[PDB]
Amino acid sequence: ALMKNPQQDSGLLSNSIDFRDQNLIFSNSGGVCTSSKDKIENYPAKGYPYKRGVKLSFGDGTTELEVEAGGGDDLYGVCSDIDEFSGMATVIPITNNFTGYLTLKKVNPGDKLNFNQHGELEKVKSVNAIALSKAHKLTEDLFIVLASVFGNR
Amino acid sequence: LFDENYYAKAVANIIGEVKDPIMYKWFSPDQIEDVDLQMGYQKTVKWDAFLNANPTTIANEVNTISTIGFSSEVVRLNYLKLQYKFRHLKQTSEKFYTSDSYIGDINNNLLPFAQAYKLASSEIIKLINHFVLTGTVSIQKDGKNQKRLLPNMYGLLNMPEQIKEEVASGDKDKMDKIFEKIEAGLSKLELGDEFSTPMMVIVDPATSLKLVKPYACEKWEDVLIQTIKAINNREDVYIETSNLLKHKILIYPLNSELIKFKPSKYMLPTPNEQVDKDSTDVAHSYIDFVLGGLLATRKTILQVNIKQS
Amino acid sequence: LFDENYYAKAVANIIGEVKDPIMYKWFSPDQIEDVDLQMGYQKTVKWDAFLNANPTTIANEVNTISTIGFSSEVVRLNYLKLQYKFRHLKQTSEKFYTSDSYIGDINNNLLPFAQAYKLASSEIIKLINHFVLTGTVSIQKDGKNQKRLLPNMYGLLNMPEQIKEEVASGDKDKMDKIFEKIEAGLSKLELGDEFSTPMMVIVDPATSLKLVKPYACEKWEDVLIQTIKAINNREDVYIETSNLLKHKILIYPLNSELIKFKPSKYMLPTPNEQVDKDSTDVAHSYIDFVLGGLLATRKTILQVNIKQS
Amino acid sequence: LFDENYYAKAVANIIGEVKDPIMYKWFSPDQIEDVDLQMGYQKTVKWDAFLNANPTTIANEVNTISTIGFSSEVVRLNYLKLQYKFRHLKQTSEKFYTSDSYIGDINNNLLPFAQAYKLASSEIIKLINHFVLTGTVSIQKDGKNQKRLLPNMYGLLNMPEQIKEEVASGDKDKMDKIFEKIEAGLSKLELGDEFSTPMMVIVDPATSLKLVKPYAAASSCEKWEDVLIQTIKAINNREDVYIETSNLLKHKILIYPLNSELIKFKPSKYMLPTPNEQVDKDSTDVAHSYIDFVLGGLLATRKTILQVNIKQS
Amino acid sequence: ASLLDSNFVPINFTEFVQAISNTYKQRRIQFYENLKR
Amino acid sequence: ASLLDSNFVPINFTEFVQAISNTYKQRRIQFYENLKR
Amino acid sequence: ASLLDSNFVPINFTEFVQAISNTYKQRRIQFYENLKR
Repeated sequence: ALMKNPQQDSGLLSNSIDFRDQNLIFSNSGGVCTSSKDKIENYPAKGYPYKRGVKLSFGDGTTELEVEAGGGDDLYGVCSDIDEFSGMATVIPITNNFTGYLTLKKVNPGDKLNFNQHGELEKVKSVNAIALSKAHKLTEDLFIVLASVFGNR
Repeated sequence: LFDENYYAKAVANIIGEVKDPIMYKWFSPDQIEDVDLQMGYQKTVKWDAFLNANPTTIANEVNTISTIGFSSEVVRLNYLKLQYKFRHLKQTSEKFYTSDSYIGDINNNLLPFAQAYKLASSEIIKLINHFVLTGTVSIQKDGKNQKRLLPNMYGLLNMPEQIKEEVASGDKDKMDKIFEKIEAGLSKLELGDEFSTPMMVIVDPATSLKLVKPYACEKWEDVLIQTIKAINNREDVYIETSNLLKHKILIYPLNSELIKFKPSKYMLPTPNEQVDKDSTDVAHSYIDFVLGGLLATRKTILQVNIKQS
Repeated sequence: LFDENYYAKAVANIIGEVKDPIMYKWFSPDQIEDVDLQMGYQKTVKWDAFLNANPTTIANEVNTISTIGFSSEVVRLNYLKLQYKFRHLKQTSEKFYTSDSYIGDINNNLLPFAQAYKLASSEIIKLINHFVLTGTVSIQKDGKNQKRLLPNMYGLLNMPEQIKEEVASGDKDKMDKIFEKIEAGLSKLELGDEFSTPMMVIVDPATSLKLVKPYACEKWEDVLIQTIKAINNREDVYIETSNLLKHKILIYPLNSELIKFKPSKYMLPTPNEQVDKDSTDVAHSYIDFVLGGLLATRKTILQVNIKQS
Repeated sequence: LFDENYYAKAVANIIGEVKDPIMYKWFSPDQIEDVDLQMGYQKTVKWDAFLNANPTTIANEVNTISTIGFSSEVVRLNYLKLQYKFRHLKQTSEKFYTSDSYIGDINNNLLPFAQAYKLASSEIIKLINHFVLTGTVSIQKDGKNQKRLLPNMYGLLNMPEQIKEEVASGDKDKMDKIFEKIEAGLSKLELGDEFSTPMMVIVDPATSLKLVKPYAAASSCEKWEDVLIQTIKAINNREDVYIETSNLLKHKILIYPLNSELIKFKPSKYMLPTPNEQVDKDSTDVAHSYIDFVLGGLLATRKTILQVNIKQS
Repeated sequence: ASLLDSNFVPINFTEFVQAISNTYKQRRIQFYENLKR
Repeated sequence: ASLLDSNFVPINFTEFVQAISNTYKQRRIQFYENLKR
Repeated sequence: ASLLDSNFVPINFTEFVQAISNTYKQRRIQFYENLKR
């Protein structure tokens, strides 16, 4: 559902016996092609911002700041992983380029993309994002796309 | 223990006469692996890896390399503990029943412990074979009055998420229509990268009688073997007949990467320590066995049912 | 080294659990010869001899004798080095994730180094097999988004200067037309004086299905085997099915004088010395492998393509 | 290792100079027990028994006997791993920063590894003591900008389902009103069958100063401290009562029993600061090190802690 | 601990049960070693 | 296996960490032995 | 020098890599010895 790797047991093993197109899953975290010099941060998670553009969020000040899904002019980075036990979201800052699969708003390679209010990717204005493939449907409402994010236009 | 426990001594001395289960012929040696459990569930985790992008050429300096991800899947298997009781002569009373070359009351159908245990174990083993083949527990020829079992406890015949084909009642005696359904199911099978494996076919006596007929100088059996060899990379196709089935055809690979049997190591009959004794010459003993443990991948078993009405 | 490098020790202890590549089944033992080159090119020189004239009869005195000449041919083979990166748990952190019957976070898909390395090596070996068969490198089922390769880096399917036959989309289901194209290609093959050799045929699953159909009580597979036996001095003819192929038929000899595989001895996956470490429990490792090395003579491979559209 | 890792050798040679945490004074020796875990949860099972009926008299021949049943409850505790980073001087570069009176770069605030580790460990231990007492993590005196923690991670002051008393703002100086609230809370305490146990009281410095005034006209030979001790002895079967002062508290009074059957502290065995193996290095003389510590593990039975809050505003 | 081992003498019923399980396992292995198809 | 014992010689960082934990536990026990309320 | 031998004690990473290559070659030879088409 709305989880990267839900804990669900079945009666049979799933039929995944091949080496092609086995990476088009929601649990595939991180980037497809990653550098050892990338800067990685963690923040408390408000909502479920997995695989979405995030923004800084502040409360009354009693508790420390957190991150929530959202883009536009508030874009602070991209959420690439979530630890559910601790509620911690892994964020790559917008000042660091990223290549991987991101949530797509319900597109062909080369198109320019930007983050909407919900942190999803949409076709084009102020963010350097290029689609590297077509849209993949994981669920009736869930679409992902391979995109390269390289800063602010 | 053997000095004190005569019944344990007798079980140890007569355990060898029991015949091997016939379910061992439906599996390869690598497919069967024991587990340590009597009742409950046990979660199995299957780990997989995948490629996220094309590999990276190592030329000059580069820091950004393509990655390999990992995935997991959890499957739960239920096990059930079952028991039977049988009457036998007490150890101290066998002398008063040792007749000429046979021991026991013919009139009262009383037997020594060793013979009674052997016969009961054989019957229980046949019941276990029926469960493994069908997934149901019944002692009737109709197959009714079935004992209710736990979920996640299936046999080869009722495994869910497999390729089910049904032959209509009007075509019950048309081998061409039956073979048409067989071809459709064989096409819908998904072996993936493990297709190069021996294949097993299990049929019922009427189906075998139909298979030995000429193909409308080649036989339907030869045609079926050729069709299966067309998908299993020209490897062995074994055909077996079971009287436990009725108008059913089962086709599945003998590959441990697709179908795995993980029985409890207490699955086969085992004596219970408790013995019921009184002032008479008749005692009672108990036999324990464990059911469950069949694991399969999705869309790897072809189950063809020929409806008779 | 094993006292300091736990990762090297674990690789040594788990290297034996990686299955052999299936590409070994497409070659004879004498056809494969390792070379020592990670990246770059290597030049192979093949020497030949020829008779300039009829031999000279030795009788009485003579000084003018017929001569034998020599020839040389140089072939260049390109090799490419490729790498992958994968994440895993750290050795000092494994004890905090050692659960019952398994080690690693199911929630975060984090595995110990040995298991992660084994799985990644298996996937990389599958990719290497796909390259050796098709000559391309891709991770998609469509076979698109291919990684650009160097010149003089070919597979069995895209080797140039070979016999290519094409079946039109209107005859895509006519086994007679497909066989006519196969006979034409077999006639155009040029084995020279090395014709007496075993032959290998590789087909896709759809063609495998079509081969078992009756010949129009003889099968198309039998007819094809007889046809190839007509040209290979009635040596052995092997038939293999690969899901890596789509509507393709490959026929080639198993003679080392015509086709030879000279892979780098580092072609199969090898761990890299560099391990990325930080203050957390997650570490990264790298796997290296080398592609290239197929050498063939002209007009000794038959490649039949059945157009679908 | 010590012939290869100078940082490990230095930590081993300087670990003894770090003072013990003050939280050890808030618990009895039997109440603290270590567990082997860094991050995750752990369940504890408590087993009880009960009588189903009156006992059976054994006379002549009897087959029917009264039975004894059993029951259980499960409690889950959460633990969290936390880490800090600090800069220091590389070991091989210390000779160029040595001085006649010290070692280190005063103008750039750079210390050798041993001294930097000692200071950082002391600060982290202070933070751990604050968490254990109050159940919150913050570096501000206001108590805002709190780190968000996991559920089932409580301190003595915020443990749920305890007795809470609130003294009004207008009576902040009236020790009689304070004692009225304390007596009400002590009446509402429920120690069950473990009441015969020593008791522990923790007060803020202002309340500690108020407790030495003569008991009120003022009474000679007796103080408010003696009155409080007698009142607590009225409920703990005349057992020992201990009083402690902590500047971490602020207008708070905390009373709880020192019995492991009621309150138990099961910290991780890695709770106190521990060096990490990773050391960042580069071409300069500045290196970075990391310190790890684990928080969590306070278990208490319900309605056994009295928390009195004297309101100022 | 197997009943096929003549020298084996169990101490208690638990060891007897383990011996029976090992005997069944060894018989299965022997059956697959003697099986021809 | 404690840092209090100078005879102890760790072989690796895991043993060193275990020694640190044991030293902390031993110091706590020593504190409670020397405590006088 | 192959990883199969328990007597083999690699001195450095290069020797370890050479041992891996030798092990792969030996497994290939063994596969062809046990192959029966």
